[PDB]
Amino acid sequence: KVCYFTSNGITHIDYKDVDLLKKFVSERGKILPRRVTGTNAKYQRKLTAAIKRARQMALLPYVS
Amino acid sequence: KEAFMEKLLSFMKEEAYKPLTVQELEEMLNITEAEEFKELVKALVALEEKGLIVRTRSDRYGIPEKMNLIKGKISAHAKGFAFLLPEDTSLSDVFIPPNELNTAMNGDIVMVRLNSQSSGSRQEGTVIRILERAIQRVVGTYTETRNFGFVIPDDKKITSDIFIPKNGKNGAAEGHKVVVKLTSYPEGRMNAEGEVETILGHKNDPGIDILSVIHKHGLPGEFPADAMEQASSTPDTIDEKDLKDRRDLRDQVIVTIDGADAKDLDDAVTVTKLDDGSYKLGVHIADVSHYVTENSPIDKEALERGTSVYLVDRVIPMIPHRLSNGICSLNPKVDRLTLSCEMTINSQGQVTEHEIFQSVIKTTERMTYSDVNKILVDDDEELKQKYEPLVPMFKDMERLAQILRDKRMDRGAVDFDFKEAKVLVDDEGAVKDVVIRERSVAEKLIEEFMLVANETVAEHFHWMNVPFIYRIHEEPNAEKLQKFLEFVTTFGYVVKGTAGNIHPRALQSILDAVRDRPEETVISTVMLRSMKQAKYDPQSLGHFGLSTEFYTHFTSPIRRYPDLIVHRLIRTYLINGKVDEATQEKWAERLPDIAEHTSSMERRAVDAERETDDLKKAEYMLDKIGEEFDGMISSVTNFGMFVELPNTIEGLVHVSFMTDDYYRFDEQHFAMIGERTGNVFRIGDEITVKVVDVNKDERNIDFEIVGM
Amino acid sequence: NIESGIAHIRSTFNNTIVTITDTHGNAISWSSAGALGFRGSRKSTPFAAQMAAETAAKGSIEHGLKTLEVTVKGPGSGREAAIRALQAAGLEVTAIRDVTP
Amino acid sequence: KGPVAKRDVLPDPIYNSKLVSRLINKMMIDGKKGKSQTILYKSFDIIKERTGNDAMEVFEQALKNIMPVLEVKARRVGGANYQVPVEVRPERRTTLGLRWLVNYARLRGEKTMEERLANEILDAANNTGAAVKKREDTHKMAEANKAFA
RNA sequence: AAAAAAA
RNA sequence: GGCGACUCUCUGGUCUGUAACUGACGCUGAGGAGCGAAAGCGCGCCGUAAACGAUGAGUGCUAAGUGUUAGGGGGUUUCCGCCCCUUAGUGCUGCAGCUAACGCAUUAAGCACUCCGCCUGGGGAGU
Repeated sequence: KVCYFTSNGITHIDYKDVDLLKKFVSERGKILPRRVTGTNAKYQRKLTAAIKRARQMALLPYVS
Repeated sequence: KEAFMEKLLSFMKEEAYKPLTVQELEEMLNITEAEEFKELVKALVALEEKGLIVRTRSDRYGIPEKMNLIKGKISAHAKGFAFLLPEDTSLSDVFIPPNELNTAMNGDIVMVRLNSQSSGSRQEGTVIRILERAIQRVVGTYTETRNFGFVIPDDKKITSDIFIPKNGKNGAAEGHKVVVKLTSYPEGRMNAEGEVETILGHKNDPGIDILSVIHKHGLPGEFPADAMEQASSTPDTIDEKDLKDRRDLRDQVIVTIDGADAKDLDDAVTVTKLDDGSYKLGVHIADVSHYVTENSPIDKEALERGTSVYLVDRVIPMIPHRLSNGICSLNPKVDRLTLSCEMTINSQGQVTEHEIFQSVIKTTERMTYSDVNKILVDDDEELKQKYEPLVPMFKDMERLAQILRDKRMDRGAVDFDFKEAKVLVDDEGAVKDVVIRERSVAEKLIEEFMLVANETVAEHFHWMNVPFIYRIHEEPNAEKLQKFLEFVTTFGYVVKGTAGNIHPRALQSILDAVRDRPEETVISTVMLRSMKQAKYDPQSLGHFGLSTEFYTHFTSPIRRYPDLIVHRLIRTYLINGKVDEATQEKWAERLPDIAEHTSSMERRAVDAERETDDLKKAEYMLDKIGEEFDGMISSVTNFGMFVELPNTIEGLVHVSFMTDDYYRFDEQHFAMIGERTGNVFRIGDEITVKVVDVNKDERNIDFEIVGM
Repeated sequence: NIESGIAHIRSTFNNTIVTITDTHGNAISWSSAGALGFRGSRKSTPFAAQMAAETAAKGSIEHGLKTLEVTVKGPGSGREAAIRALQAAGLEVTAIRDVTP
Repeated sequence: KGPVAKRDVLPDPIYNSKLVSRLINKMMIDGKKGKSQTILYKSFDIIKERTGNDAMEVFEQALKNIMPVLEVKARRVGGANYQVPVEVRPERRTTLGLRWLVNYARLRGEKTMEERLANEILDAANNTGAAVKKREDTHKMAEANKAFA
């Protein structure tokens, strides 16, 4: 149960990197909770924003 | 309307009719218009109302009256009720109340009358007649009353104590585990009577626990005298005459890779990289068909066994230990006879050229699976230096494996990677530790090589068009898979395909998505419970779970009778050239009866192995009553939920320990939901449990929930 | 003659409806558990939803559909059956979407 | 709470059948077991003189035909009023066998009880008369409401 | 509970 | 009091670290001013609210154990890693002490000091 971002040393999540973000959403495309993905709280927020800015820009779906 | 109803009833009254769904009835009647389809549905409703047809709970229509019944096998329970498993597996189970069993026992083929009224969700029924009696022996614990004995059956599905008349005692004392042969069955209120056939010993003596398992399934004991005479007469070294017409390979670099504790080395391998970039793979299997000839003592016994069995403490072999650990064994640095499968394999893992032939080998080194992992994965410099001449081949094996694995998975083979237990005992048979059995790189390498050799042998003989034995795995049950597909849409996994025409790759798509999720273990486990078991047959029907069209077992004839036959058919058809009509008719008669038997001897090995494991897990947990462990809800039922630990030990949380709320089971979600609290325990949640009780005899571990 | 469509399934606790449309939401065909003559508890059941979808789908294949987006409404037991009735009728399911209000 | 043991009757001294004794005790009035011991031994001599068979061959055959297999039991859970088909326990089979045999034998038209009991046994053995009918009657009734249980 | 495959 | 889509513009406060500087420049604070529910009614006005963890504010001192949020240093660490000290906040247990008891317990209701609001039988009466 390790954080992706702490692990790989990633300090900035980018809403344009869709193929990363897709690791953290469900197949429906709901965001996955932090207790499932191992993510740090710190990153979960960042991640949460990114995905939201993605979704606005139709890079991810709101609902698959 | 009435003429259509008659026509449907007459169609269903044909002798060849099996119970069909509405869609199957639509297809069989060639109904193509939407209005004729409405006519069928109204007819099926009207006939079902009249009681002239019956809808089973698997949504299949059958004429009761030809039955008013269903033929099937009893699956008894320990509380006194049962289920009918129909012969037509597409039909649903029929619940049988304890009063309506009418002397039926577990495994009995019966006929059951269908009750018009059901008191619950499932269709009820009464046993009217017993066609075939399954149980003829019963193991148990003997007990001595004043003027008569009884025996308490270890199979708790036998709810009633077996009466022993005083002349049937045969020396059995209080607390002795005993075999008992049935003289009579239960009748009305009278129990089954018997006679003690065998005394095992006392129930507190070490090893009687397992021995009781061995007797419960009816597993083979010691070898017959004529087999042990044949085994004792078999030479311990190869005769020079046997080297005739065998390809000498003694100078090549060949190695066995097995477990550290394995003495029955079936397989030895080699990998040479060719100049074009393709790989040459030699698979060299122990030539058991030479030393165990057709219709010798050992052969008759090895047919009666069907397989070796691998219980916790001991191995019940298929063939004698003198043969299986001596001359057939591909022991290190000694001349051994083999039947080889040598394969040229290109840069996409396709076999371009193959040859199956008789050989003699001399194995360069006996490796282990732990040593081979240390050389490849851990990069261990001491072990490399020790095995310096083999290190280049071990890296050439690794790359070939990967190429064969990448092919397999692209063809759509289902990798069902689950955690299995290995129990560790002492010399007495008492349990030391339950650890995870990890599939490393060295095992998966050997796995892939064996697979391709088994694939290459099968394919060669299918095109030959001679009678042969195949290892088949049919398509899974369409109803069971329909229920599996539903279950995964709850977690959000959306599959492409229907339950009657799934390609294996679609199931692999699920198993890749769930990888490293909490849901994994259970969706994994629930898919499994939609799969059919693999069996042997004489027909090539393909293997679903390897997604191949041609497969047999060739690579272990020490410990599988079907493999030993594959070695005889190879010697018959390829080496000897006996492809005459009389040879073919002989084997074409015999293989359906071997295939059916050996299949049933495998399922009797598995059931028994598992039953020793579950016993020794339970033996493990007796000193852990009170202790708190993290786990994961493996299953949820109307009576509770099962929890798996991180050493794979399973235990129940009974609803009666869920004291914080009145829990209702939701069948669709797979969950226990509280009415008041709104707490929801689901399949796949992580929970902490405490050990409450452990019953070794029953093989029960009871848990209580400390927290989520 | 339109190929792509949406299969609007409403599964209530009483009933399963299935409308099949074009992409601009014009109604190709429909069916329902009640249209097939089921009544009461039967209309709720996933079997009735299955059969509803087939009747809706076989109406659509006459107009010449091939691919279906699915939109599900309501808490009923049909949606999982009724979707696999669309796959089994023949029509491929691109994506489903729960649009419960 | 725990099924009381039924009283262990002696075997009938001349037919060595605890069934035949149980008949005597069923026939006995006002503790006059003598009257009933006489009546049966008179009735079984009548059966043996007519048929030629042993009275035991006939009497056991008579009981087979009177003895019920399924019975109606009133169940009123909520509404219900369900006449639950209940299987007659083997002791209650003989009970109802001997009860009906005696009850209908007493109702017959023949002058003496020894003849009345003989004729009811002979009719029961031929799968006819009133006591066999009574078993049929409750089975017809149990078959009629068989959809409960 | 419940699959391959290995042993 | 509250404040949960995302983006952008403008703006407030907080914490950590080092001390470059300042050199007691602080604290509390009646009144007053501003903010401030459904409010209640014509956005304005209303101006009170269990607007009560029922616990003024500021500062210092006084066993522990454990969790989390944002940090700081060291340790090896490739990094991650885990390990440890330390800071601010937020939690659960638990001393000493305090309480009528319930409890509180370095987020004190403990031990001290400064300043403010407030209480003094119930009802009558928030008349």
